[PDB]
Amino acid sequence: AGEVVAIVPAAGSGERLAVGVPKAFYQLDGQTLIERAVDGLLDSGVVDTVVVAVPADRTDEARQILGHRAMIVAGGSNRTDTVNLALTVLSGTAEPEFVLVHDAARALTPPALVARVVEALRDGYAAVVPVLPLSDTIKAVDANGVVLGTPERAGLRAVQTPQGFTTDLLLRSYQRGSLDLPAAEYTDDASLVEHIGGQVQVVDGDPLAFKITTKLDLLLAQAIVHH
Amino acid sequence: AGEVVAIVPAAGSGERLAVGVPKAFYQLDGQTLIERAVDGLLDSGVVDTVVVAVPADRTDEARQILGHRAMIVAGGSNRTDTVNLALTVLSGTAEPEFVLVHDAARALTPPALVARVVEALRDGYAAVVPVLPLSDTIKAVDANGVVLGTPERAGLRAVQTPQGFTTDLLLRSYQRGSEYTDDASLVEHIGGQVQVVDGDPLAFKITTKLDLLLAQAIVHH
Ligand SMILES: Nc1ccn([C@@H]2O[C@H](COP(=O)(O)OP(=O)(O)OP(=O)(O)O)[C@@H](O)[C@H]2O)c(=O)n1
Ligand SMILES: Nc1ccn([C@@H]2O[C@H](COP(=O)(O)OP(=O)(O)OP(=O)(O)O)[C@@H](O)[C@H]2O)c(=O)n1
Ligand SMILES: [Mg+2]
Ligand SMILES: [Mg+2]
Repeated sequence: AGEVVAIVPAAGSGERLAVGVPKAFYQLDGQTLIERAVDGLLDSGVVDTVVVAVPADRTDEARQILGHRAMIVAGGSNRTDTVNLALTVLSGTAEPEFVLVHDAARALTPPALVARVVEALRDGYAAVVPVLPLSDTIKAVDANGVVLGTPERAGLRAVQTPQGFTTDLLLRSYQRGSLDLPAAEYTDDASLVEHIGGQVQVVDGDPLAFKITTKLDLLLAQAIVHH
Repeated sequence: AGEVVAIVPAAGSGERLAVGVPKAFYQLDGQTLIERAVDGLLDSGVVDTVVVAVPADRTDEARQILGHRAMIVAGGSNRTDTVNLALTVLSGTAEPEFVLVHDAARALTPPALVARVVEALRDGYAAVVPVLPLSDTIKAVDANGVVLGTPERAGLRAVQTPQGFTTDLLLRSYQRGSEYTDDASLVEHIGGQVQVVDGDPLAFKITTKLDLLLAQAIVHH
């Protein structure tokens, strides 16, 4: 009731980064990505509690790293499962008014970004997403590699995290709101809210909140923090 | 007739990079971006000629930098005008079978990427575009910041250069062409069929200081 709780999905293994360790636990200039992501949230001064979802076998390590500044839970076999499992913790009697979902991969997210997202929830917006103008040309491509069209670019945005929701809205969306289809039902949380007719609002993202995915992303991160 | 000619738009001033010099002529670890771009094309071993379009007042400088490994032309006031002006050079009697258009900004493009694009033109594809998966989800947004919808990201790609075309197809497209962002767009406008090949993360466009930093990091070791 005024209170902001942040869910941090960090239960992925980071296939495309290929760094011997599951991505979130990769060390970058001393601090692991999970630690950086968590610090990023707390330093906004507007996050009351962090729930971090990590791989089942890394429960202890996470606790050692983060100490008292985040609750630990085991993640699932895809991002949706993980956010679902984390949502369990935020149930009944004493549920917070607001939830943030924040990718651990976006480990250089400025606290200023978190602040803006929360500011928008406090203004009455049920769902909030940080966004950036498009940098490359985007083409819709079918399954053969054939271009189906070049989407008109002005009404398009690249979306980031943390995404903010009123808890009850996010909860509905994940629960049965997943009628849908079999497994991994999306990396993007606002999608689920849209599936059930929720209205998602947009705020300025930040280039620093990019998702560390490939070695090339890692290099930019190293460059950003070593300076 | 078998031959590949590459057009390199480099006539932009690079507003968003703000480096005192027009972007293409920015030095990165000794070599300018235009030189890097050009070398990237030649080293593929499958580009026969390079046409570089630079700002009208940098014609000489370009020539000094590049020497004998690229023809120089003045560019126009936007990217389309520039590609249009460059296309003039590739006209009648002895036109090449294939054209590549390659942003000078994408200065770390691996020669392997160029080779793949050309390989696809040699396989019979009229138009070819190198692509990457998207990191961020794309959403449609109204003028107030209200999300209107989220297209299926798996049916969406981020497009790079060099883009390859059969010359006659590209020529029609520009000479029919209603900025325009992207060369394949024009081919699509007139119903041409664009094929896709794997891009490469190294072929990113240097746009902002943040892009520059990654580039510096990539070339320094
Ligand atoms: N089953 C999963 C899969 C992903 N994530 C988290 O969601 C964020 C975004 O996912 P992504 O960047 O794809 O990370 P990975 O899934 O680990 O990477 P990859 O897809 O390359 O394996 C990451 O912090 C990741 O750890 C998660 O909590 N549980
Ligand atoms: N009138 C123009 C505009 C752009 N370009 C070229 O098109 C490529 C992509 O354009 P962009 O990345 O936008 O470069 P600039 O337009 O120079 O940068 P900015 O938009 O930041 O000014 C660049 O190699 C640029 O030099 C060009 O040849 N002629
Ligand atoms: Mg994943
Ligand atoms: Mg431009």
